[PDB]
Amino acid sequence: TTLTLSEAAPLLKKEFREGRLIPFLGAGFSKPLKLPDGSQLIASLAKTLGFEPELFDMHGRFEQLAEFFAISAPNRLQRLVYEMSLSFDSAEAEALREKSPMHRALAALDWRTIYTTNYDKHVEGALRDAGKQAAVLASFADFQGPRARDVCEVIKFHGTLDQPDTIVLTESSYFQRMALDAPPDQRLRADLLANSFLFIGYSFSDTNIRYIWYRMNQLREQSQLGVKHSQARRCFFATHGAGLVQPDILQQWNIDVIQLDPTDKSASVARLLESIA
Amino acid sequence: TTLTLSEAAPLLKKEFREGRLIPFLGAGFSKPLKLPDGSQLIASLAKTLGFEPELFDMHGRFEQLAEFFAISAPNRLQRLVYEMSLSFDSAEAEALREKSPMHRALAALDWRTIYTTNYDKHVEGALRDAGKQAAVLASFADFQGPRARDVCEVIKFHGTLDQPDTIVLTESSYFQRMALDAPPDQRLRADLLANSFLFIGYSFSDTNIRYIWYRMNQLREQSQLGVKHSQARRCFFATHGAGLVQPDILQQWNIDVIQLDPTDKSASVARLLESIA
Amino acid sequence: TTLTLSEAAPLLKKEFREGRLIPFLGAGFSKPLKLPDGSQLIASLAKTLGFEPELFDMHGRFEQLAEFFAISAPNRLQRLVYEMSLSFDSAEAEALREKSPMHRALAALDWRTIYTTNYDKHVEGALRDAGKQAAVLASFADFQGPRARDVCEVIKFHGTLDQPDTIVLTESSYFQRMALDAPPDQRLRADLLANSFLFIGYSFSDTNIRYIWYRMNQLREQSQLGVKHSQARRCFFATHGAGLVQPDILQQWNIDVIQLDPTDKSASVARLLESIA
Amino acid sequence: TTLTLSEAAPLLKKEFREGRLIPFLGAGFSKPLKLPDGSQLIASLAKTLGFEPELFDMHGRFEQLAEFFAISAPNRLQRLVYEMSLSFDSAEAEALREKSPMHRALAALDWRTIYTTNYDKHVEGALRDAGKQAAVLASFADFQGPRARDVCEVIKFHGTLDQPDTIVLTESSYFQRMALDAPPDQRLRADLLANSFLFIGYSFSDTNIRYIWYRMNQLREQSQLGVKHSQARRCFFATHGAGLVQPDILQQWNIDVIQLDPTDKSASVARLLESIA
Amino acid sequence: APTWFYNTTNSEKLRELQHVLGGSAKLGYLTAKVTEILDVDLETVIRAKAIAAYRAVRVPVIVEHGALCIDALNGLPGALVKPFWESLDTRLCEVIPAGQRTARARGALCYCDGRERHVLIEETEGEIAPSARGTGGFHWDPIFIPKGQTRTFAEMSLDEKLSFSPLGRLHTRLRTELGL
Amino acid sequence: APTWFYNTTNSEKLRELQHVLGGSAKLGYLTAKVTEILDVDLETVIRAKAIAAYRAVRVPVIVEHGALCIDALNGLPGALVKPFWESLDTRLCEVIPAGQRTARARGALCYCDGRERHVLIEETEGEIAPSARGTGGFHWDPIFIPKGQTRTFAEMSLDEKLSFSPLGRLHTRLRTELGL
Ligand SMILES: O=c1nc[nH]c2c1ncn2[C@H]1C[C@H](O)[C@@H](COP(=O)(O)OP(=O)(O)OP(=O)(O)O)O1
Ligand SMILES: O=c1nc[nH]c2c1ncn2[C@H]1C[C@H](O)[C@@H](COP(=O)(O)OP(=O)(O)OP(=O)(O)O)O1
Ligand SMILES: [Zn+2]
Ligand SMILES: [Zn+2]
Repeated sequence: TTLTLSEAAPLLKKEFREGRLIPFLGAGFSKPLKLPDGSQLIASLAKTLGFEPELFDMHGRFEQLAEFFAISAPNRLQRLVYEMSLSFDSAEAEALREKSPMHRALAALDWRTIYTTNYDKHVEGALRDAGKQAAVLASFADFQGPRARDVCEVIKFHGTLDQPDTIVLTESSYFQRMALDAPPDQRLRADLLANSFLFIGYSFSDTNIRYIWYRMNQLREQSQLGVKHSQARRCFFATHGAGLVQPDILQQWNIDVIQLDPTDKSASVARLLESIA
Repeated sequence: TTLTLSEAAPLLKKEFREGRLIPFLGAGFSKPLKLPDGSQLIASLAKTLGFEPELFDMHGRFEQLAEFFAISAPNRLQRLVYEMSLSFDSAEAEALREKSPMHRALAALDWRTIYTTNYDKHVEGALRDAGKQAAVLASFADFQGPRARDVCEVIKFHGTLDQPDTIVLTESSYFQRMALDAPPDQRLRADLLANSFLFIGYSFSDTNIRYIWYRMNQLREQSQLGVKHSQARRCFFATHGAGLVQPDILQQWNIDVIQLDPTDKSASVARLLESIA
Repeated sequence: TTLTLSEAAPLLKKEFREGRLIPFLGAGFSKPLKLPDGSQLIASLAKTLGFEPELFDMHGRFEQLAEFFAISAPNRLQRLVYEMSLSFDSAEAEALREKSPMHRALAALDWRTIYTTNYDKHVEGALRDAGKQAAVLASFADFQGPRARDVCEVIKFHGTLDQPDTIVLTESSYFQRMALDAPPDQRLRADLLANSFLFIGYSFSDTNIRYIWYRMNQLREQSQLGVKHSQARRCFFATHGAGLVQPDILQQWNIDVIQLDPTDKSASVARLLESIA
Repeated sequence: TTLTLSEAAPLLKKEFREGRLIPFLGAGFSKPLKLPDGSQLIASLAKTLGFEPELFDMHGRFEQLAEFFAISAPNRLQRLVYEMSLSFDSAEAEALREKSPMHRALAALDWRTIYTTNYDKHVEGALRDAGKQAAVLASFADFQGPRARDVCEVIKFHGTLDQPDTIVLTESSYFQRMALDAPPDQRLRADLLANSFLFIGYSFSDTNIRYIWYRMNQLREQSQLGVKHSQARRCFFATHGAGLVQPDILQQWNIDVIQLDPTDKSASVARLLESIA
Repeated sequence: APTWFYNTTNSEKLRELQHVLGGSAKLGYLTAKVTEILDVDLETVIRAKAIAAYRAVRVPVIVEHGALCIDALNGLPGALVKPFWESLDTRLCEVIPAGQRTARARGALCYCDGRERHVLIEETEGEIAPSARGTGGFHWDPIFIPKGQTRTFAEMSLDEKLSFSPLGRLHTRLRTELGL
Repeated sequence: APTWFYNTTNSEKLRELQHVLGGSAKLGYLTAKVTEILDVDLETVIRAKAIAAYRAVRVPVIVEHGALCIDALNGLPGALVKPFWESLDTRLCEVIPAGQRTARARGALCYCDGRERHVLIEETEGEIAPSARGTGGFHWDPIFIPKGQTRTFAEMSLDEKLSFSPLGRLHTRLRTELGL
């Protein structure tokens, strides 16, 4: 009911040599850089507001606690972006990034499009470390700006720290992305029409990501394809610790789960990215 | 920062005598009828699937555990509606409903529209107990069907048990309502343009209810009203146990919180509905 | 010309100990549970439509009056199934079912297949009361679903209330079953090739049941068996009040009539089921 | 909800001048010839069997009482056909047939196909009275026999008295026609694909006629025509005394009811057949 | 073509209802024979007479049944008036004691459209005559004298009888409720 | 198991027929309620009562209906005796003139096996009492005095009443024709 690493490796080679495999990188991909995930941010927002971090967690979800933070005082969200810039893109996080085996194995492949939902320059920065060049696309001005001819386009799906208007963190910013009208939303839905995705270090907790894969099946089911042909183009979900409910929800959306070895999280991902080559 | 019962009582009389107050009733309004809330359903779905009810709860949210239930076997959702109809609309739940002080105090007022998100005939059934007559509107055929002239229209916002296609319980049914295209969605957004609402026994956990009040502020903020005039038409949220984060999120959406006495939940609601008269 | 109870008792023991006797249960088998038969449903459909129950009865047959009900308004049949579910499978009908002597005498025998044409869980529910376990088979997904190894299969021939698409009540649903292509139709015609049936509480008024026993004689007469051998495998029809015409029609179809004592209908059936043991 | 005579008259002229209108004549069309209908036959079968005619009627339907008659003694059905021939086709029924205004108005039109379900030579005999010539088609040998070039084909749908093997009267003969394999069945289903029918003196009580119009809608609904185009080709049902249920059942099957004046049954039919000319 | 049909086998009731409701083009006439149930209550018999006449003619039908409840006979005949005038013709004036001759002439229409039965009842106080007098009218009209009047239904013309009889108030109620 | 079923809702008729035909093991008892037609002729009502009771119980059934034809009322009530004793209880002794008190107590059994209806009729001459006397029995037994006897049916015991009543001759005719 779940692919292993050796089973999923010839399936990922076929989609990569055809140029139809696109990585989707989450907050767990920057975990070996000693960065906060979605839980250590809330522990830092609770310290500023005067909450204990265990009491602040039980008043709402991740989107709702950041919405409460941003309206506590004026200019409270601007300060957070400044603080995150200092801690996510610091020089000691740069130094952990050249010697990271996941970021080396990611940049060794010749991708054309990479999607990320984290606010750090460590996915395009991994491509600059390997001598390659990348193109960060986050806002409308980036898509219409000049690029080079054949350069890997890194789509910052949730925003970048050097453009603080593009960061979606609060609940009102997730509701603004439910219209699927932002330039990262329109680019994602067109790439999903034709490409397989590889989710690495990401857990489907964002209700706007799950809503995009929902509405691709409304195109898939209305097109009245067979049992054989509607199940042909799959997406892949590499996860150490998926539960018992979530892999069966995603089978509806043509998403297969690749079970990685949970003893060493960083080496299991790196062996997956080296098996694509 | 929070209205009491005596403070909110003249504010609710003014909107009621103008005919611009509409109740919005949740799952906590049927709690004195000994019915399950959103947690005792999941305890019953876990027993059918072979889970322990505490282990089944930590694999996903309420929408996602019901999505996992409905795809476990064919015709698994149809059976749930049949079982729910035996336990929610049973004869002993009818007998607890005439002697309930909340349902008597609700039907004593001369409403014109009532919205509910629960699957039971105990809100329109409370109106039949007081000699009044109601009109259940759940699907497209109900809105175009014949009614009488001046009859309280009960809008089953999430569906009714006698029309099992209208029940939104699983995650895919909540995503289908994100388009705001269903007949209860279109009727709600037009009533929200002109009326104050009174949330009784409901907690804002549905991401499609919160998205409707989100997009009413996008009309409110784009209309460029003043500080005084954009804050004039309020909605009211009667809750015994609102936390510390959620009342400040809803102040953005012109929703005021009415703190009820948590020692006796049923008598606190009944004194609120009697103060409107 | 008609078997008595003591005459038919050694004939039913022989077919039961060979495992070739199958009960066929009708609407009169749920009459001691205070449930409607085919006449009190029409009295309830006439009240909804605004007819007097004696005037509504003289405009058509049972199949045709339910066809007129289902097309009077949209979602009018779905409501009927919901109402029947709450009335037929209520808790007070459960409590009358453990102390019913017919349902105790039915479950005391070790059957392998039971056919019913009524929409209630009181035939498989009688088997659960005796500690035995049953398997309800009504739709195509039930036949291909998983069962246990040696469990009495209860074939809901006309449908079940927890699967409202399987209920055949209207005239168009009886005409859809004339093709003999439904999964309860195909299972019945194969069991009729090899087994004796015992009709209890059922009167041959359904023109699709009579058409199945018609076409078994077209196999019987074309096979050119003798007078002795074509009359060997009989079926049994226990009835308190069969007329003067119907027992001679069914002699054509190898159906013998067992005359039960009409003074007490429930005790006469219970003595028949205890004589098989 | 029901056409009158003047409303239905231009609708019948259009289908007749295109050659796409076919009469369907029942037992009420031979009622002015002083012949038995379906109730006076059963009164005559009860006299032979020794029943009182009111007691014999309450033991079964019309098909089932004739099945009981035919198996009471050997050669009992052959005698009935002989008796019916002497009574239905007698010389005094011939003399009432030239002066009948319905049979004159029927033969004045230049039909090409006429269907009847009655066992008498008074529909083709009406055509011989007007100087026209007819061709009775009842069995397989009649369809392959020689006819003339342009002669009205009278399809005896239930059989003729001069071919006693073709008469369907008993219940076993109606069940043999449920396969829709007889030569009158195959000719009817192909004419129903392309022609409007006019039911005169017939009441839909035969479950094989109703099953043919049922399965024409299964072709009509599966072809996925619009609301406008699936309702274009209608059939017409002239009846003095249709109830309240049966006209709404037949609206499903594109059958419109023409209400005739019930004070004089013979003159109301004759004015309908003269309005087609 | 008519939409309502007044069913009676009594040709004297037919010329009364055609005297007032005759010009209505929405009313037809049928002559089917039905069998009444055995009960003295007028409401029970006329309601079971319409269900038995709709079963015969299968169109929206209007039936009519009467009553001649008498105080000296404790309400007898009631709706059993049809076999009394057959048995006791003018001896019915003699079986009732002189001094307590008071009686009620009741009459009921019931129209059935195939789904509902609606009963219209009117009623006339009166007293049984000491002997039968008068030639006009029909069954039991020479024996009934209305209250205030000295004459019988038989002594009065058809315009004058319908200004006292229950049918003269049932014309307007049947015309209004059916739109005749 | 029985093969014939005697249908009555009157529990006083039940203990009479079980007093004589009670030991017959071929006779059962049912209590279905039927509605009689409106006719004074006993033969017509009992024949339409068996077809209406076979339709209810669907077994070979035996029904019973009576008559109390009176000379002073020209045969009234006849088979209309059920609503007279409801209306006129003991005033029925007073509405009949003294001097012509003669009457006939008729009674009829009709058994229907589902194909044929056979009517057995017996009859007892008598005269209506000047006033109701006696406590035993049931409906109209305190008012009827048989011919030759001075006492009523109410004054006599059940063995003595059935030596005069029509049912005492209908036991033997029903037992012989049915083999009870
Ligand atoms: O207003 C009335 N003025 C004078 N006589 C009346 C009246 N109304 C009823 N009568 C007589 C007629 C019949 O002798 C008996 C009613 O019995 P009734 O069943 O209605 O007469 P019926 O069977 O002959 O005709 P129908 O088929 O309309 O019931 O009392
Ligand atoms: O021999 C009799 N000795 C004394 N009284 C009798 C007798 N026979 C009938 N009666 C009384 C009973 C009832 O008051 C009426 C007949 O009416 P009747 O319809 O037969 O009585 P019922 O409806 O209560 O019972 P059942 O269902 O058997 O008809 O005269
Ligand atoms: Zn009459
Ligand atoms: Zn009776």
